Parts: sequence; C-alpha cells; structure tokens
Amino acid sequence: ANIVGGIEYSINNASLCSVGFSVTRGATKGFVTAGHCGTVNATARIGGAVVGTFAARVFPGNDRAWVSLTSAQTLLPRVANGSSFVTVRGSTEAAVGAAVCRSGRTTGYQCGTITAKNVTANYAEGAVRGLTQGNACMGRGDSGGSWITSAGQAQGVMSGGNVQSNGNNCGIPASQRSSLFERLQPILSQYGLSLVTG
Repeated sequence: ANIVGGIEYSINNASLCSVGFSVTRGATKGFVTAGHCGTVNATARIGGAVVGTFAARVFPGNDRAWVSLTSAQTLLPRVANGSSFVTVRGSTEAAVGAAVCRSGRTTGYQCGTITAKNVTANYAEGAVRGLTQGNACMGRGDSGGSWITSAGQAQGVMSGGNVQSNGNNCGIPASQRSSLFERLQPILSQYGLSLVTG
C-alpha cells in the first residue's frame, strides 16, 4: 500500500484509525499513529492487506505508537487533503495561535488554529498529559491522523477531543471545540524515527 497521512487502517481486523506520518527507523519503514489505536504486535491492514504490526506504543499517559511496515510498503511524504495532498516538509512545532490542519478517515481534512498546549485529557483508560489543543473539528476514527500546517510542518497525531452525540465536534462552533493531538517530536525521539519529507 501507499502510506499517506490521514488514510484509514484497521487494527486486528477490528478498530479503524488514521495514519499519522510516514517515517523510517534505519532500514525499517513505518508510520506514526496514536497509541490508543493498538497494542504491541497488533496487525495493521490497509486496503484489505496486512501492511505491518504495531512495534511500540505508550497509552495512556502519552498517546503514541508506530507501526513497523513490511518492505513492500511505499512510504510517501504526504498527507491527504481530499483527492490532493499536502507535502510533509519538516517537523517544526508551531506556536499557539498558528493555523493548523488535520487529516483522518472520518472527517477528512479540517483546519483551525492551535489554542493551547500541555493539556490533559481524562480518557476512559486514564489521563493523557501534554497534548496540544486546536479547534479544527474531528470525529471518531480520525485518531492517529496527521496534524500539519499548510506549509508542511508536521505537528502531531490525533489523540481525542470533545466529540458530540454524532461522533464528531464539527457540529459545534470552533470556539467550543477541544481537539487534542500528541506532539510529533517526542514520538520521533522516543522511537528513533526520521520523518519522510519532500
């Protein structure tokens, strides 16, 4: 499969999440995603086909993981924006107030601004600390997916947010949204990963 931020993948033939970003670990191909999407060794599929397995994750506390892919997968420095793409150009972290977008299999490509840093989410499984908050909308299944600026700076991976009874927070105003992502930089260093860029 072609590995593009925001696309769907399944975990053990069960849950669906979204790809974060193509990465390498030495010779090993991978993608980063959210930790709550799978346990170590869980099987990832795209397009009906096995593409790899969860190599490592931290969740709760953090919310991060990477999927170690077979060599047959095609890593790409891209995030889905409708039928188009946003090129991944680096991992510079944006400040509060910056515009940012996110991509995922439920709500597609959505944009807003960064409103706060170092936010704690109290999820079912436990607290997750250190999250960045934006007011782009999202919904269930967008977890793991890319957060990126239009200028191509990869920010992090979708963790959670204040989804409403319809499964998303797109039906409330931006001022009322809390959409939380796990910062990319600590994921990259904890697992020794390099971001695929173009």
